Amino acid sequence: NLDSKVGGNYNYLYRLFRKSNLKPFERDISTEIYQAGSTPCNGVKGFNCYFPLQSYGFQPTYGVGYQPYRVVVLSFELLHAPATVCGPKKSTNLVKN
Amino acid sequence: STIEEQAKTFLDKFNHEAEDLFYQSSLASWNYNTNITEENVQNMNNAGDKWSAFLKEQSTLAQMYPLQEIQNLTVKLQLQALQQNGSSVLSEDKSKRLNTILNTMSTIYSTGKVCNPDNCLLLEPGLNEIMANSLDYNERLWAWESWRSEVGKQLRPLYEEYVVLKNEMARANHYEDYGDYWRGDYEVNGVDGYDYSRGQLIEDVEHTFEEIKPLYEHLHAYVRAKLMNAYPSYISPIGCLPAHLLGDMWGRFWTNLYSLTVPFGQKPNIDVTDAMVDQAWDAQRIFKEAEKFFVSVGLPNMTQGFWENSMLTDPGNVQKAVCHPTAWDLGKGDFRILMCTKVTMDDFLTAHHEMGHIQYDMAYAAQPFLLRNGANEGFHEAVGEIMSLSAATPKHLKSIGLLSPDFQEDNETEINFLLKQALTIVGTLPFTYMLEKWRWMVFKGEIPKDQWMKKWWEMKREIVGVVEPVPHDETYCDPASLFHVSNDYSFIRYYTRTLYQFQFQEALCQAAKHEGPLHKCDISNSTEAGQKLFNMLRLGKSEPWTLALENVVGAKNMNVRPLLNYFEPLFTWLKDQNKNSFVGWSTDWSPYAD
Repeated sequence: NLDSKVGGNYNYLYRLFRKSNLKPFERDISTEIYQAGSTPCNGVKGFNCYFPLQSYGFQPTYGVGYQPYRVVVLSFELLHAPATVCGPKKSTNLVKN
Repeated sequence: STIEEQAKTFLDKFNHEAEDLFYQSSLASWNYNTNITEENVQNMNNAGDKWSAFLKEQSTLAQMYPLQEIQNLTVKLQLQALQQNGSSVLSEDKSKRLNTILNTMSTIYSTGKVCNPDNCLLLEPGLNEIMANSLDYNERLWAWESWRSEVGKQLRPLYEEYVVLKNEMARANHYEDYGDYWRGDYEVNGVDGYDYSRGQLIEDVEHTFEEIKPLYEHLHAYVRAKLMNAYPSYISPIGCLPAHLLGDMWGRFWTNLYSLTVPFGQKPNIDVTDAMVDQAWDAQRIFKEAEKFFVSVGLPNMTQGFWENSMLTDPGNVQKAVCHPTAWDLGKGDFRILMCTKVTMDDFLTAHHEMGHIQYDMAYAAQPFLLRNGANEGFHEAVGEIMSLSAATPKHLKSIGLLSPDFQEDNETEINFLLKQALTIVGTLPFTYMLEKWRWMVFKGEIPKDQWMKKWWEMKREIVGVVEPVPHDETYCDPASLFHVSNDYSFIRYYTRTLYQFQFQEALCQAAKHEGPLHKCDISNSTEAGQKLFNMLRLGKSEPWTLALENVVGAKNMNVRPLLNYFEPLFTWLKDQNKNSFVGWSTDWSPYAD
């Protein structure tokens, strides 16, 4: 109901091809052309040279299973630094005497 | 470094790009079919040419990956369709003229008409509707004979060029002829013992038709006996039936003759039309009751976008939509159906058929775009028919409340029902085997151009037992006026569909432990048969059709045994009624030769 619009949204891309698998918690923004075989590429599309980034088709008419989902992943890591963020507290009534 | 790594990389990227453009190309055709506008006619040609030229540009890189170095079966099948260059193998002059002949023959068929001799109506719907209910001898002959005069004779020079251009494409593809091109859909290679040769189909359709003869001869004599009293001079007991009296133009279906062929007119017939009127049902609940049929067998339900985007009617002439039922599959889970839904008995069985194609596309939808397809051309429509056969049974009608539970079900009621299906089914097989074998002989070169019509009617009395009232010369061409031949659609899918749908009908009823005759079987509420079928439905063409067929019926090829068993109750009744007549026909009888 938000990202998908009539005509398609090409702003969101993804990396289809990479020479290997990424390490945990690694981000690679490199646009370098992926080389499948031994044929030289040099940033020019051609035989065994493919542009890795591909587009997500976004329209409301697509099926429910393939509808894009906005995913928010929270990374919880406990280091040796002093703890700050904590859960919410609760305040009760005050009585005297 | 290996070719398999380079071929798989090309296929991984091609599946995304080909799926994105095919969705927009199918969406442009959807907006044009549902709404007639000047914007949609341009978008269909624009999006259609972008997808057509996309396969032509990717075919250049597809032929650079030989299949000899690839040991994977799924990779070679994805590269099997991309290896063919299509019309690019033809010369520039023959490639441009090929689309001209296809567009010209399709335009003449749409714009063709026969003016009334006594008083001008187009063929579809105009002439196709009149020929159904017309009982007159001259009125049917005027529309049947005069059509091929301005069409069959006019399309002859266009049909001659259609044969030459398509034969040159098969020669560049290393095919024997163009008749072998359509036989390449059943081709299976790469697996030991399951290999299926292309030339085997010629012997398969000929051998299975031999066991069809004893069933067809008894039905052909039954129809001839009913129409014998009308014209005893033109209709001989040992002769053949006229071509114009088959119930329509080309004699594809005999259902139009079911009115006069009713064995017992003193008993009521099963009809859900009058039952849906009292229940007050609309087009919204017709697809809803049919969706529960797929849930009872274990198959998943329909997505929310399917029922919301369905087109339930035609809003007048302002926005016009084609009422011909069709299941359109766009992609990425977008499923839509364009049909004009009225309240009739046939639309109930049609709803199960149109939703059968959508339910069929859900199983293999997890496969890549290249692997999304039926295993052959006959499995597309066969899946939707077996869903409608279970709905037409009196057991399924009494479950939801259409048919009264006190309705008497006996031999007299069931024989009347089996005869209606036989006119559509039994009458189709000889007619489909006749015209398809004729195309294979002409495309091969065994029949000179002068003998086209000489062998057409000569082999027609032998197969379907039909003789022409007026003899025709080589100027006329019967297949040129046909919808499928002129539009370059597969005509073989109709013959094999009958054999595939009856095999699946018998196998699913044995898994659910149904007893008695096969036409009494109902697959509703039985989840055991839906599990065995779901395994094959998700395979598609990624696996050999001979291998997927064994996982259901246990057979590696087509078999006539389910064809005889389902028609066995009718075959025993036709044999007793034909004792007073002559079983079979002769090819030496002619209405103008005495």
